[PDB]
Parts: sequence; structure tokens; C-alpha cells
Amino acid sequence: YEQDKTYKITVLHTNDHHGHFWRNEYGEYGLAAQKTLVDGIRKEVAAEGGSVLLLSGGDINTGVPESDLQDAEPDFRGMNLVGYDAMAIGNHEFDNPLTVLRQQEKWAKFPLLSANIYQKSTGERLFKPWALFKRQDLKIAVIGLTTDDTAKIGNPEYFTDIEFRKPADEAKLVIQELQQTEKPDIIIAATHMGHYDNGEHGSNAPGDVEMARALPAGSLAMIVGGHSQDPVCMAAENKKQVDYVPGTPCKPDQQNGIWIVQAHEWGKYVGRADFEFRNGEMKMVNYQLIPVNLKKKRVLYTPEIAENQQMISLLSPFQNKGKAQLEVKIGETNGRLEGDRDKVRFVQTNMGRLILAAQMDRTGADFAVMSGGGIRDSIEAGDISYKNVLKVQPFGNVVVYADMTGKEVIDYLTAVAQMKPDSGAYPQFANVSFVAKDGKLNDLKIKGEPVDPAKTYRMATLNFNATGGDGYPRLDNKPGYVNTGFIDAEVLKAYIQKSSPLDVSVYEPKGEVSWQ
Ligand SMILES: Nc1ncnc2c1ncn2[C@@H]1O[C@H](COP(=O)(O)OP(=O)(O)OP(=O)(O)O)[C@@H](O)[C@H]1O
Ligand SMILES: [Zn+2]
Ligand SMILES: [Zn+2]
Repeated sequence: YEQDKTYKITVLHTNDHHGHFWRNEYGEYGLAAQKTLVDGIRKEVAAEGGSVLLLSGGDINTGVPESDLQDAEPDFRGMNLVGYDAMAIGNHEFDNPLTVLRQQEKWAKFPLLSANIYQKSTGERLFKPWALFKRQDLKIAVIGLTTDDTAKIGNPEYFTDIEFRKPADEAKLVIQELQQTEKPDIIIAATHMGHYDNGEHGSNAPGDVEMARALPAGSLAMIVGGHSQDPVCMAAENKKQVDYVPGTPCKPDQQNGIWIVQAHEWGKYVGRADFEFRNGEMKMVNYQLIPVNLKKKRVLYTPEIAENQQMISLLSPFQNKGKAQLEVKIGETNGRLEGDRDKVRFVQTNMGRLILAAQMDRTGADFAVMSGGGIRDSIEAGDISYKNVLKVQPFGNVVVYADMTGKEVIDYLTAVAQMKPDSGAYPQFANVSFVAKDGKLNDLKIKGEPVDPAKTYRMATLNFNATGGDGYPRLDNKPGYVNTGFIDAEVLKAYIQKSSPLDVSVYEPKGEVSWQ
């Protein structure tokens, strides 16, 4: 670089897009508005003589039917038009077979990076560990890292001959590889690891904070993160704001001289970190999260951002094709799946069993529960479409699971069994049997076996219930909890599709649970 020259560099970032290429029902987010905003920032920076780098923390896949049904093609093509420079591979990039991820790499004009994903049989990285960018005469390296919980959580599929090594350790190796070969002026890490207050990752794999602390001080200008899906705006040292409000100041985290940022999820914000580089020193001069048409129970927090027409023309066919696909038969059933309010809030039903079977299958759970009030429609005997599934599960809840001890299972089920019939809180159970008497659960069994307080059990449910919905005991603040990011409707639809034709007699309750 030129000695004593001051380079202005703006790093824009997003993460955990999860199929949100289109604006939502209230006109929020979407890539068309994102495109207008990013184009505008590039124009602003170009006029000031600076440079722009746009990075993604990953998890482009999974979360919106129109995207999922098309393997996120609209999302990657839209990202090409917004002009992303690089993205870290997220755990949801492995929700589809490797053939699909390789197709996404072909669609994407920017590198999908990860230094710590290895082919087991050869010990060789599967993807590129970093990408180099020339901005002015500076060399900026962006390394990519992926959480090593990827193949560990839920019910793994698609990791043939693949392993995820510890990302913090890999970062150490990569930074050294880079300094010894490329000597980049600036190194930024795009990661899909998660931000945990004060590095308190609990049962989850260590994330960004612990990594920043393990690396040499200031060895990275910043970590552009994701996975945990939070706007990283600090309220106090080592404490993220709770209920961060769009349009308000956002102080990113700084750990061991390394800035750590995250822009929540779904294209809700484009983070903007403005830096000044001079003689080796990377100094952050400003940071903000720029909302993309976010609205407060329907009014804009910041100036409306128009939707770029080129993006609308590019994405519309995908939106239309995805919507039309919702009508297509995904399966069939030989009997009515009972989801009516006056049944699901009074007794166990086959729709409850089917939904819970789908959730257990996705998460590797041993048993499951959900509120009957969460079942919103029945499905008549005959053909089933995704549209039908979305009426049964319309709230967009996320499937989650908790690993708990047998004693915790006893306490949890005992508490949930207190929710009375004729209320939305009445529980639908799967793989649970007992006779409730005087507030106690007698002969409690999981999968036909008495509960062993010394054993570990995995329970699936929805985030709504796990966070205390309907007065259920909270599980989200306990170790062993995992929010999978899979939407209830997608889990049910995919399970019906691979299980069809469904013989509903398999889901008929036979008095496993009773109250008296
Ligand atoms: N966003 C949501 N996610 C999951 N479940 C939900 C959600 N919103 C509502 N429910 C479920 O619906 C129940 C409330 O039902 P509903 O909205 O039909 O009630 P209501 O018409 O106000 O009447 P009541 O108050 O008698 O239930 C809750 O107890 C809960 O189980
Ligand atoms: Zn995610
Ligand atoms: Zn993730």
C-alpha cells in the first residue's frame, strides 16, 4: 500500500437470509429493496473515493416455501444482482444434497467459503478457505468458517465423507497460511458460528466471541457472523441488547481487538461498518444496522427504500412459480387428519401424531409435544398440497428440540399434563404414555419404556412452546436446547411427501395418555 495513505473501506453485511428473496406480507425486506439500498451505498462510497465489500454470513437456504421448492435459486441469483463479494457456508447449506450445493456454487458469482469443512478420506478442504479482493491497491482477504455443530445437530443426512473441524483452530491456521503467503493488508472472517454474550455458548459449539478471544489480538479486522440470528448491538460490555429497535444506534461487539457483527436474519438489515485503513491500522469509524423497510406494527422505522425493478423482474418468475407449486399434490392420505379445534384441544388426534412424527423425524427426537391450539386445520382424506399444510400450520413456528435428563422429562411432562382440555394449551403428545392422577403421572413411559432419570432424552416441539408459549415450561434458556431453523410447515410437508401414501391408521391414538 501507499505509505500514509488513508483508505476508506465500507463493509456491508447480511446473514441468515433463509430464502427471503421476496418482500414479506407487510412490504418488509426482500432483495429488491436490498438492491436499491446497496446500490445507493456503493454510489455514496464511490463519490467519497472509498471501497465497498459486501459479505454474507451464510444460511441462504431454507425458510420460505417459494425459495425452498426451487433450492434457493432466486436467492442466489438475487444475491448476484445485489453484488455480494463472498459468503461463508452456513449449516443450512447442507440441508440439500451436495449436488444442490454444488449447483448453488455454479449459480453464485461470488465464492462460497469455508476453511474448516474437510473431506474425511483425503484431509483436503472441500471449499476455498478464503477469497482475496483488490480494492484500490490493498489486498483484503476474507476467510470463511462454518459451525462445527453442522453435522451434529438434529438428524444428519448428506455428510458423506465430510467433517467439520473446529473453526477457531482452523482460523489460527488460515491466518498464518495467509500471512506467510499473501500478506493481506486486511483480513476479515465471514463466519457462521454464532454470537453468544461473553462467549457463553453453553451446549452449542464455541462461536465468534470465544474465537476472537483465542486469536492474536486484532488479527482480524472484524468477524461478519451469523447462525445465532441476532442483531449484534451491545447494551453493556458482553451483553447484547434485548429487543433491539430498528433505526437506533448499534454498537457492535469488540473482543480482543476484533469487531464482531451480525445483521439478524432474513435480509432485515444491511449492516454497514465504515473503516479507515492507514499504514497497517484498520480503524472502525462508524457502524450501523440499516433496516430494509422494517415496520413497527405497520409503519416504517426509517426512510422507505424502493424495490429495484431489475430485481423484481428477475425474482418475479421464481415467486410466481413457487406460489403455483403450493397447489401441487405432495402426498395423499386414506383418512381425514383431525385438526379441528374442538378435537385437538380436547384429545390426542392423528393430526397431532403426524405433525409430531414429522418433528421427531427431523430432529432425531425420542418424543415430542405441542399445544393443540397450534393445529389450525384438518386435512380431508385424499390428495394433500403444500397449501393444505400451510393452513394446518400457519404461524411460522420453528421446530426445536431439547436434550434433557429423565428427571427433567418427568418434571416437564408433569407440568405440561396440567394444561386442561378445552384450552389452546391442551397438549398433543407423541411417544409418551401415562395415566395422570391427582397432578401426578403414573406409569410414565417414553417409546414404551419407563423413564430412566439417569438417561438422556431428546424432545421436539416448537419455539412457541419452548419459549413459554401457552404457559409451557421454558426450554430455550436451558442447556441442550437447539432451535433448528426449520419451519413447522416445511417439516410437515417434507415428511408427508416422503411418507406418502400415508396410512393414517399408523397415527391413530390408542389411549397412550389419559387423565382421571
Ligand atoms: N403465533 C402462534 N404460534 C403458535 N400457536 C399460536 C400462535 N397464536 C396462537 N396460537 C395458539 O392458539 C391459541 C389461541 O387460539 P385462538 O387464537 O384461536 O384464540 P381466541 O380466538 O383468542 O380464543 P381463546 O382465547 O378462547 O383461545 C393459543 O393458546 C395457542 O395454542
Ligand atoms: Zn440461520
Ligand atoms: Zn445457521
